Amino acid sequence: EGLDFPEYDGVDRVINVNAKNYKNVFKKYEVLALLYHEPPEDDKASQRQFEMEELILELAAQVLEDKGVGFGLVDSEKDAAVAKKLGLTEEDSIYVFKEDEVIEYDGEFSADTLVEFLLDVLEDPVELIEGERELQAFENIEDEIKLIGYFKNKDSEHYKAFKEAAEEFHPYIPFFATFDSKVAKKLTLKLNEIDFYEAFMEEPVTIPDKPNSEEEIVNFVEEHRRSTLRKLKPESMYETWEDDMDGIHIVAFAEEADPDGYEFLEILKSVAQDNTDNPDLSIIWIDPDDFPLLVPYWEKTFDIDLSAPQIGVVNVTDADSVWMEMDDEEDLPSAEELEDWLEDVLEGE
Ligand SMILES: *[C@@H]1O[C@H](CO)[C@@H](O[C@@H]2O[C@H](CO)[C@@H](O)[C@H](O)[C@H]2NC(C)=O)[C@H](O)[C@H]1NC(C)=O
Ligand SMILES: [Ca+2]
Ligand SMILES: [Ca+2]
Ligand SMILES: [Ca+2]
Ligand SMILES: [Ca+2]
Ligand code: NA
Ligand code: NA
Repeated sequence: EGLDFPEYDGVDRVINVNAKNYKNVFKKYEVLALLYHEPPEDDKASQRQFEMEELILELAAQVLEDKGVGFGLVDSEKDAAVAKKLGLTEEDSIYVFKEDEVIEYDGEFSADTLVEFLLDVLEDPVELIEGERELQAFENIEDEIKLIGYFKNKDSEHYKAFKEAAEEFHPYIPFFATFDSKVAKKLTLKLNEIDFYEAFMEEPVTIPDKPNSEEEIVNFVEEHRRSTLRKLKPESMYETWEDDMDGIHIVAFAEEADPDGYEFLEILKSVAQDNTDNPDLSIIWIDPDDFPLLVPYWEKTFDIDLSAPQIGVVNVTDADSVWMEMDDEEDLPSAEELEDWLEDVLEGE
């Protein structure tokens, strides 16, 4: 007869954002998530799809109520003028506002993913490294791009530029700073130097021409936005998938928590490292564990067993694909064999 776990309470919290209330809504919340959607269609199916999306927002709204995150709906017809002023263009899409930044969310429309994302948005844009714990944590990041700069202190003109740049990419690309010469030494940073670490790469590339303006940093990050090996992540999956390489993606499935999946991931990292300067190569790593609801679809569509590592090439137009044969009674292919296979497949078609 104990206390129940928290449950969705069925109380409506998602705001109908309109001409009359939108200014007040913005004032009330530090972070605001707005779904820009189309007016109700006549067909039951469309209505049910919208009903689901709105309830997903309700769940997130309940979870994040105490943290001052607000959720709202902007109707492209009824609220056309609000959309105009706020720059809402993308049909049935989520926009996130924090102070003077808009984020055009391009990730999974699930309560889990949205809540984690908005919790990340709430955080300060630069992570400072002081302790050994924090430095170690920084060093252990590999599945995303990361930047680290060394500056005199928070009042350095060059640190402020770095923070402005950080805000432009927040919370997708973590920006770290240190003001401690001992930390800078371990990181091999000179004062005002910023090191850019491509995902899954051991060695950073230093942003040239320090000290760097906000624009120099932003330009550099944009030019280096696509890592040679990048992970499909729920928070960013649509942006990653839509960034195809001339109509195809090389896709690798590997369950990191599995011995074979782990070994395969290490091989993919070697392939990446050996081809890092090749701008025509990007491989998407998908860990099936991250996307339980898509595994049946992938297994059916690609005709593969996702309990084993896989690598293939996928046509983004129609999901046509080809997958490398690997005998699970022998060792996984070496990096050289993977590259050879990719060459064979990509030269022919
Ligand atoms: C990816 O798949 C699509 C088919 O869904 C291919 O597009 C077609 O290509 C053929 C020639 O092979 C054309 O005759 C059709 O008009 C195309 N249909 C379209 C564009 O919808 C496309 O070639 C494939 N990309 C590859 C193989 O790299
Ligand atoms: Ca509205
Ligand atoms: Ca250095
Ligand atoms: Ca400069
Ligand atoms: Ca690279
Ligand atoms: Na992040
Ligand atoms: Na295509």
